[PDB]
Amino acid sequence: SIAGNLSVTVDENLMYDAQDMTLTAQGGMKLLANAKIGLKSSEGVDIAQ
Amino acid sequence: SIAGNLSVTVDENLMYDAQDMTLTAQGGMKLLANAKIGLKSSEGVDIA
Amino acid sequence: SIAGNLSVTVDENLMYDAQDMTLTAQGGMKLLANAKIGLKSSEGVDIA
Amino acid sequence: NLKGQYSINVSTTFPGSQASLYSAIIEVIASYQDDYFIFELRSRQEVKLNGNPPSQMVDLFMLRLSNTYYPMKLKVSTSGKIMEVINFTDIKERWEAECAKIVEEIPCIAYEQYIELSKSNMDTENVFLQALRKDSFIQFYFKEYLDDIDIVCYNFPRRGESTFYDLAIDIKTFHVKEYNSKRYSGKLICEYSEENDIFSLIAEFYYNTGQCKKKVSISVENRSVQ
Amino acid sequence: AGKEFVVDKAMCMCKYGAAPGKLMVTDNQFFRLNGTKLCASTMTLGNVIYGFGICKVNPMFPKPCVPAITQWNGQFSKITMGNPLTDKSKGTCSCGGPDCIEFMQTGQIPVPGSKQMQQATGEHQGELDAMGDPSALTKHPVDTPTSLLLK
Amino acid sequence: KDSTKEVGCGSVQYEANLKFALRVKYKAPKLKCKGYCTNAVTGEYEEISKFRVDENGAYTDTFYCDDGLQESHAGADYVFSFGINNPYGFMIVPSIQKIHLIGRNLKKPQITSVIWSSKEMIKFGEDSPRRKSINYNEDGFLHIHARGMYGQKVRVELFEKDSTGIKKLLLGLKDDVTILDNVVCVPVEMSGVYAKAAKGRLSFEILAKVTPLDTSIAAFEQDDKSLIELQIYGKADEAAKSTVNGTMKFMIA
Ligand SMILES: [Zn+2]
Repeated sequence: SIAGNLSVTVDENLMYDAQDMTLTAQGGMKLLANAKIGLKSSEGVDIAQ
Repeated sequence: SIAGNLSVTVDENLMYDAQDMTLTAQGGMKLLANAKIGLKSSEGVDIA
Repeated sequence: SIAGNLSVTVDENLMYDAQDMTLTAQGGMKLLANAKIGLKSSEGVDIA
Repeated sequence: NLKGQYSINVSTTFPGSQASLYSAIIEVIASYQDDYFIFELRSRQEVKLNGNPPSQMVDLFMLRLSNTYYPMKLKVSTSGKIMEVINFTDIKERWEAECAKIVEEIPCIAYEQYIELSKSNMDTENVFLQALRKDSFIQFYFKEYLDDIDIVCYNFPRRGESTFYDLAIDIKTFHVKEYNSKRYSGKLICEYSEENDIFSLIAEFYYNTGQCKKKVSISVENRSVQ
Repeated sequence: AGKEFVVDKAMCMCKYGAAPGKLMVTDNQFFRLNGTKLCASTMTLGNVIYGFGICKVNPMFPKPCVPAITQWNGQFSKITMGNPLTDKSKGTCSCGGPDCIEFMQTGQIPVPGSKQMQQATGEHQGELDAMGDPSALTKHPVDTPTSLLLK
Repeated sequence: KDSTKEVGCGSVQYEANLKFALRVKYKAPKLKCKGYCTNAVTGEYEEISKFRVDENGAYTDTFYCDDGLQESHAGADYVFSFGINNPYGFMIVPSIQKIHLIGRNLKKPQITSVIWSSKEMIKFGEDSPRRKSINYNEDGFLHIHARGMYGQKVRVELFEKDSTGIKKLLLGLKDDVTILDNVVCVPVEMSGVYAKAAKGRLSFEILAKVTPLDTSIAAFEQDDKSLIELQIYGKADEAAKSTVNGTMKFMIA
């Protein structure tokens, strides 16, 4: 439970692996990159609506 | 590595700075946000 | 701050909370899942 | 000299899950034409899964691939023994053209692997006839019920495992044999028309390991005898 | 504003044109939806079919329906990518006015996979496809046509 | 009771592609046989679904597998079940046959070939069409054909060969692949190897190295006869890629 800003810096590949993910953010999420942002699924991707 | 479940809560802002980011979900991903979900690639954005 | 490869493995579900999430990758970002990837943005999604 | 439409229903109940139902209407126009008897298996319509038309892409792909067999020209001898399928080369060429057009439309490795795996089944007429038994209607309608019969439930316990049931002597009702009675159970009832022409048949089989169950029911709906 | 999104080479029908056409997107060259299919936004304006056969605003004086779409109505406003189109979207073509264009298909083809191969009702596969190896419905399909002759 | 003469009872080791027979003991009752093989990736037994008993004539105590067990399945454990009823699925055993497959006239299991193929589809017994030029956008297919190795865990690592003829470890996969039926296709995301080789430094001469986890079997190193060439200045148009998982959709929900 970080009270201040949490900053993680990796100078090489970063790999997460989990059964289920929930990246809930009380604000704005900025997933910016320099190559293809390859969202992929075996069941499809939905939207908020 | 974690054997149970990972639960990280940040009161303030979160910044991750990596080179080759990749998250793998064996079930389903649930990206929830309150303001907006930016997706900038400067090369190309794919969704499925 | 990690100068090598940050690899985190969770057997169960992963929960992340934040105020203003920001993930940046100088290479390629990849999101993988086996179920639907939910984008539940309250206001909307931005793509550039 | 006879024809009609037969309703075929298959209900497979797995342990800890709801029943899965496949229902179809087979338009079959038999013809005496010696021991020759051509049935021609004219068409298969109203294919329903769990009471609803199929919607998954893989089930639709399987139906598209299997629509090439209909119409067959199965050479039933006297009671159901299919000696051969004379309309095989035409079926083979139709299925090859269908496979080519699905490959061109969707170059998917899953569909391609399915095609190669079925190629061995359809390579030879004898192999095609042997693998034709997997259909419930073909297995239960083209079968001699001589008081001692055997039926293969092709995915009875799980997907990809068969199970052999031997039925006893005892409107031509049978019953499952005595060995391993605590695991194998069920019955088979068959009711004929005035002259052969199987009118109804209900066969229930039970794998007691909860209790995997499979009930096959064939019924005559719009028959016509000349 | 619907249940899906419109991508490149999507089915498209104009109530004035003779034959249905195929959508063409060229402004958006970075955002893709289903594999390598570029998404269609409200910025896809003008000649976006390589046409709809022959235009029929005046039946006595027909001409090839070169599209001149100047407005898209029915977009999804929750993605500021311009906003993506939807199966309910309709164009203008500058010939038949609004609601002159219609989307027969969204242009997305759901190519299956190993998970979809497993999700199939394989217990009824012997009825759905008799010439079919159940191992093709597993994650790793291996061809084992082993025969045991009786001679 | 493996036959080919008449061999005694018990589990046996047989070479692939040999006409043999099975015998049973206790007129001509109804024998109902079943076939089981080990799943390559799981390692556990599974029924051979496309198992047919051709009826050339009346039933006999001996079953003839004249086609010979498949060379592609050299290294598997075929199992035959018999009986007057639903055959067993294997400890109550009196009527059961266990055969271990080995290569036909093959001294030891080995990697017979590794190539950079253009088509993702792969099958044992044929030379897959290999490619020479690929781009960073495309996804390469590495086709590994082995002899006598069925369902074998194997690591594969990608080397790069420079103008000086030195092969240096460029990349490696996080997971070990499984040779399924003496053949396997590995989809390699080629963008990673590019990024890495651009970090390390015309065209990029990418070679492959296949090492089984078993100590006895040697390793296969790719050479000039099969090495792929990454174009430093180029891109696919839309790009040979993998379709194992497929592209489903982007819907609204
Ligand atoms: Zn027009």
